[PDB]
Amino acid sequence: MPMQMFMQVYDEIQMFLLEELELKFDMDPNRVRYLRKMMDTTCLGGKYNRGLTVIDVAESLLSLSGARRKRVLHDACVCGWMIEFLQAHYLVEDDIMDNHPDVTVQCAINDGLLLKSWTHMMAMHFFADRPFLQDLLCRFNRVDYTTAVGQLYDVTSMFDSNDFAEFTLSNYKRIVKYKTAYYTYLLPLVMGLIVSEALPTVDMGVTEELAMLMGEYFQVQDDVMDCFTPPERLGKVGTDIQDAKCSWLAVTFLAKASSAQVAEFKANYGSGDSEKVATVRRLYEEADLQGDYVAYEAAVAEQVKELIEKLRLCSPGFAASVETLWGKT
Amino acid sequence: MPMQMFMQVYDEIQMFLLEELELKFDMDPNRVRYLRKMMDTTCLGGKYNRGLTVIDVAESLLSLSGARRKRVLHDACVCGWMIEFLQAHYLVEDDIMDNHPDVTVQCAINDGLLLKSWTHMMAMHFFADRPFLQDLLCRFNRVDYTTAVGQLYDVTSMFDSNDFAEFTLSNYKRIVKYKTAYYTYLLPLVMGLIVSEALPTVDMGVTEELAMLMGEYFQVQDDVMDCFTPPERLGKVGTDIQDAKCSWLAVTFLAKASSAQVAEFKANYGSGDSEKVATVRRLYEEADLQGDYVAYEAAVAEQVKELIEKLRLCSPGFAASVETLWGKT
Ligand SMILES: CSc1ncccc1C(=O)N(C)C
Ligand SMILES: CSc1ncccc1C(=O)N(C)C
Repeated sequence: MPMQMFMQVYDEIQMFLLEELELKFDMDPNRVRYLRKMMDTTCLGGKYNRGLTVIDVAESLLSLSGARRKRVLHDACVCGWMIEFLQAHYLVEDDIMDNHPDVTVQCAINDGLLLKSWTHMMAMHFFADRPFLQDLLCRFNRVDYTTAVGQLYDVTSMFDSNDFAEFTLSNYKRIVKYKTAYYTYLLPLVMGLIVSEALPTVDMGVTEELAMLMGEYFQVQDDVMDCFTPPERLGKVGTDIQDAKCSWLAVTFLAKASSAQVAEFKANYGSGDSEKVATVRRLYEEADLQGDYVAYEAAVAEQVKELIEKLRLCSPGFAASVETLWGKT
Repeated sequence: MPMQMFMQVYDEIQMFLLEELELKFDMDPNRVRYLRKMMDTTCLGGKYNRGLTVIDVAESLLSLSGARRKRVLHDACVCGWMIEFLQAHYLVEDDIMDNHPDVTVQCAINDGLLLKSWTHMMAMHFFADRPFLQDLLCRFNRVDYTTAVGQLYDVTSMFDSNDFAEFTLSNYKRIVKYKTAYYTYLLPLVMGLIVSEALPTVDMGVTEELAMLMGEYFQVQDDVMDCFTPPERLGKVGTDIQDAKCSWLAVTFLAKASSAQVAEFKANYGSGDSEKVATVRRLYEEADLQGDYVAYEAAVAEQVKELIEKLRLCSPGFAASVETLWGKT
């Protein structure tokens, strides 16, 4: 039912957007079909955890506060696709960064703009008569801004914006929080509260704290898998070492490395050479980082498992969806 | 006074945005100064015609409907900078299209996202208590969407989105209308009406028609200058022929060329070779396109000079600013 309903609303949203282009923006059929394929390629095929989380928050709140049921759930589905389209937008922007005018790059830039604009167009249409439309747009735009700021923190973590000084745990958490947690964990919860009209009924402090912690938990595991999970099992080629990323492994290693090891880490980090990357993996191994990884996640899990309880003391139904969200993590 | 006030509000807007980053987004000084320089580099130095047009529309309407004066004019200045920041955003995106992770491209993509997000942040702050905030955001987002659609029309005018068939005058006007006229001509007028509270008092049909015509007038001259005005006088190297652009010259030539000339045009268009570009300029000359250019602009000017009168029959003060805007064109 959840996934089936999410996909039906995708067809409805897509058909509105494409007909709007045909009927109001003078678009020719060849380009409409081109954009339908681009939308399908970039928005479909993931796990939809961000979008389905909006649905789950919405259904948990209509069970603990007929016609309002159907409207809120449909609104939850449109909000889920807003976040999924926003995610598709970030992925396209990421692909440009590592990919006679080159029309494929021109079309990639254009795709990224269209995907973001479509979040606005689908909200303005489907929520035109909702009282929360203005607050919805503002919180959505603020989270999107936050994500772009987090991307700046991430991309410049090894230089001086006109260098391992910013390789600290607090900066690592700043990157995770702004670059990932806000739009991936906080935003689905907030939107589920907005369409459920129950926004001012929750402790947003605990809610923000949980979203940040859950993003941190997921990103630490992601960082360790990027380095140790082999590509055919990870689903991609891990490249954090080559890319000099401010990863959990890097910042944890630098806190417990010896002076000559840090020299060896610094001499080998951020290189595509197979032996230097292997040297970094070797250093991580010797420092027992995969052992510290288990303890770190355990401590985070304890903070999460205990923070949902504060939340449920005044917002019981909200906590069950946050628990399901955390369970997926 | 107009330019002086526009620049003072720039400092106010910039200081709000940078302090917000420092105070609410955990940004370090090095990055704040980096973003201040980027903002200055990308947003300042133009002619500010889009932004000042908002101011001019606002002052013309408070003279023909003390405290409301100062508030509306300040709102007009924030709106002007919204459009100027949006323009800076499009220019950055354009530069990426024709410009080991490459951090300059990463930072260019990031700049483009920040510049767009800043239009939302400055609106949400300075208009937080305005009744028009929701309508303002929606019309702004719709024009931005329109511009991205026009960019798609422009970039794909020579191919089949998975070719001179789309080299027609009606498609040329579709490109100009969506890619330029809406955000450059229509949007400043609309925003000036919104902050002046006089939006539902104007004939939006005539207003849209004027904005489209004025964009067309300006783009036709731009197209002819791109081909014939030498670089040190044009301010850039004209490259429409090399880039196979659907320009006014191209579509006008194809309507009056002979079969063997179209073969010669088709064989030489869209090439960087100096002789093929010169062959295209030669063909344009022989067809007396610079003579037809004068007549075309004259006819457009007549439609403009006569459409402002319909506008002033019910919206007199609005027409004087539209006249000043047209005068700049
Ligand atoms: C638990 S996985 C998840 N849960 C909620 C939203 C998004 C995700 C996700 O797919 N990533 C990669 C974080
Ligand atoms: C008349 S020039 C102008 N007027 C109003 C808004 C923008 C402009 C402009 O600079 N271009 C390049 C169109």
